[PDB]
Amino acid sequence: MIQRTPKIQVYSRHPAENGKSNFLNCYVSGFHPSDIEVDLLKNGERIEKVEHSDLSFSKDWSFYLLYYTEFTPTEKDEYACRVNHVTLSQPKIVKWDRDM
Amino acid sequence: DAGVIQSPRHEVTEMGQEVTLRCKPISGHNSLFWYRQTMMRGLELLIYFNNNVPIDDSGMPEDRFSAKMPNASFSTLKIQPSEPRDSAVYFCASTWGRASTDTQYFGPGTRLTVLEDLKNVFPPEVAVFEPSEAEISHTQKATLVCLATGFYPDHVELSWWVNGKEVHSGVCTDPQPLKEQPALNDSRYALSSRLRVSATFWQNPRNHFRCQVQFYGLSENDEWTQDRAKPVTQIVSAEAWGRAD
Amino acid sequence: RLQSLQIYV
Amino acid sequence: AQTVTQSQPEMSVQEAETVTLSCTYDTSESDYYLFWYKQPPSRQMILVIRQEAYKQQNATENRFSVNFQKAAKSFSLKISDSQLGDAAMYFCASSGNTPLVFGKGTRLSVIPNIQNPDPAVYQLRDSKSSDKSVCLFTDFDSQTNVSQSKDSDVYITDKCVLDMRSMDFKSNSAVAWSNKFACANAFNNS
Amino acid sequence: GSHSMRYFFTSVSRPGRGEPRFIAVGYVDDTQFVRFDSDAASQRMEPRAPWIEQEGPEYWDGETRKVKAHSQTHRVDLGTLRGYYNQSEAGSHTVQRMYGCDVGSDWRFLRGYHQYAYDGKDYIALKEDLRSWTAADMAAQTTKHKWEAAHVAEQLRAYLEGTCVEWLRRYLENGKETLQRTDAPKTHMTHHAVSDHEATLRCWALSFYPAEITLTWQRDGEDQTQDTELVETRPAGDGTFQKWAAVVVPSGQEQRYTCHVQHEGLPKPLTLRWE
Repeated sequence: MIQRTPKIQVYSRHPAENGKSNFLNCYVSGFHPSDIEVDLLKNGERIEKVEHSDLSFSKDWSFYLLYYTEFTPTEKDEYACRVNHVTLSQPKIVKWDRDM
Repeated sequence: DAGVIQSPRHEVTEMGQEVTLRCKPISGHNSLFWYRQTMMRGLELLIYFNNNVPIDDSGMPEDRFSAKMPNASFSTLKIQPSEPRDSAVYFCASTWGRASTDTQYFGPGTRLTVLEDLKNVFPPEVAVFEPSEAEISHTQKATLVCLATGFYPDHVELSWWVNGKEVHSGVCTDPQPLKEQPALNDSRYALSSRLRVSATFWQNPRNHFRCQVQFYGLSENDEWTQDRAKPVTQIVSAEAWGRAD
Repeated sequence: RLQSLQIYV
Repeated sequence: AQTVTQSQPEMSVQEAETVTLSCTYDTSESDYYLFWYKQPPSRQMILVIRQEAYKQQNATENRFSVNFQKAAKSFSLKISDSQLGDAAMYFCASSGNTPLVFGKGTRLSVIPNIQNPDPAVYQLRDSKSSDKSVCLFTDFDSQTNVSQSKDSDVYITDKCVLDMRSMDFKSNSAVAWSNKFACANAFNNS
Repeated sequence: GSHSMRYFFTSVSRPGRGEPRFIAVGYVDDTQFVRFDSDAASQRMEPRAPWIEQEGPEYWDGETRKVKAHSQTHRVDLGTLRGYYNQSEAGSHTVQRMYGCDVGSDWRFLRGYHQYAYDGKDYIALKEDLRSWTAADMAAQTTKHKWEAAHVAEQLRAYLEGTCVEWLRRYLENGKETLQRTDAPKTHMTHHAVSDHEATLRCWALSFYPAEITLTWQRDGEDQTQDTELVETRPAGDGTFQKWAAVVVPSGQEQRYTCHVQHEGLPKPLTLRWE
């Protein structure tokens, strides 16, 4: 059995303007097998209505998925993505950094 | 046989009863298909399996029809409860299962008639008629005739047997029966067949000519309360011997 | 348009 | 999205002459197979001929050939030197979204070439009892029409062609009987 | 330009938790346009682009029948492959399939492909010539012989050179506004101080299409990969893509570094500097 750890990028659809409305993206890729758990957090809370793209895969057969949701970026509101996968000792959290 | 096996060739049941048709695929074949043929709708796909997994069951009737393929060696298609509209010929076919374009190999079919009631079912009487000696003298050939009369429904298989071997050369059997009382919808049927042999072959008193009619009727699990022998699945025969003169 | 042909491993 | 069209439900050919069975089809893709199936009165389905739509050459099987015109979506079947054994239902078919889809089918009849018409009517007695009797009208040519009974208690069958292959001889015949009835004017209305 | 149409299939067994999950996705170039998910409720091939919505109901019935049958052959393949490798019925396994065709700028057939994966690894694949097979292990040799006996390569070839390209061209016309565009990247540079001496120069590319892009860093107009970070191209969520490259720089020296941006939507490659 081959196992591949997910890559995770958190980011916004458009560049973040505090108080302007945007989309929060968590993009997981390069993982195998396909069972993956992904939540978008706002201040440590699972945001509820979080959509996601349809599973596909790359030249090495590894999987990728976009989870996204509407959000409005503020200076102190803290957004993150939590990912759980069989290759992980425990769920990884990646903080949103508007500069990345 | 190393072909598609279908049990049984014919079957007559009364409506409301259960009906379970069985099919065995060609060995090595990993894919099995069910069809039904009607005069109204033609050949219609019912269901098919590959590796015993049901791949498509679009064409199945929505409520009374069921199919299983418990292992690679057989499949059942089940009707409950049977209704006259279910009467058709049910074909089974198998293929290697490598692709949907694989050539399909078809079984002989099971023609099922679902009657509203079995009150009208009658076995056939069978008689053999020896050749006319005028035909022998005019043509040096000899035509036997076999009459299968008074049967219902139209579930008969007429074959000729000469000295114990079934004979196909020189036979002609009516492709359709005819109604003995054509005014009636449940009229019993009659079927005729001819067997033509050369005069010298008929003229040998050691040649044995048997006309056999297999009739598909009731099981002995069917109930019967009528003033005549139970019309069960049976063989009725008439025979004749060659005559020098 | 998906291919019609079905093949089996 | 997957249909097969057989426009003529009944065709006739004269023995040893050739006949073409027409078929058109609609298909939604380019990965399909085409088929002709035969069904003799025995009801057994037998594969006559197979065309892979990717193959360009017309498929031929002995005296069976097809005129595969892809652009026209036409796939007719040519039977040359036709034989009594060719009498059957022929079914055009295709593999697409469904693995086999059949057209409505064409019943081909083969009118036997009666080399030496010799029309006669003979009477035959029963082998067990000899009170019973049938009348045999045989050896007429294939242009002959057999009249159905107009007595209402006499039965007259249709004509039936048999083949005594070991003598390369073929003949027509029809059978009549009743409860009475003589044979000489039994087939008078035919 | 050149274009492609691709379908991706993923089938995951979950022993003792239901029938295997099956997901199918269709793409023209970098743009998804159809979708089927066996755990979704519709049980239909659903549209995912606006230009595919102008297909008639008979199209959606046909794609739904073909994709539901795909799912069933994969359900069977899972069983067969478990057999082929002597695996237990407790493990969850994965069958992946990808097929498609590429057209060149004249929109004529150029290349076809059909590959299978089992458990994350190559299983069998059609060779570039569309007449042979590449079987990965011994197990896959069994499938090679089954398919060579049935002439499967020939049959795939007639779809790849036929329906595939002919429907790729119809999609490319129906979606000319979406599919034939090039969106040049919207570029900019940012500066993030890490220490009181070290700085990060981040070079951004946004809202571009197609996804194919090149970001590289130079120091005094000389190529430098040392001390650089490239993130993989990511989807913006609106059908465009994003990517950035970053280099950590000793403060005071920022003006020696130039980011360079190649994308087919640019008349000339951009150069960006800290200003």
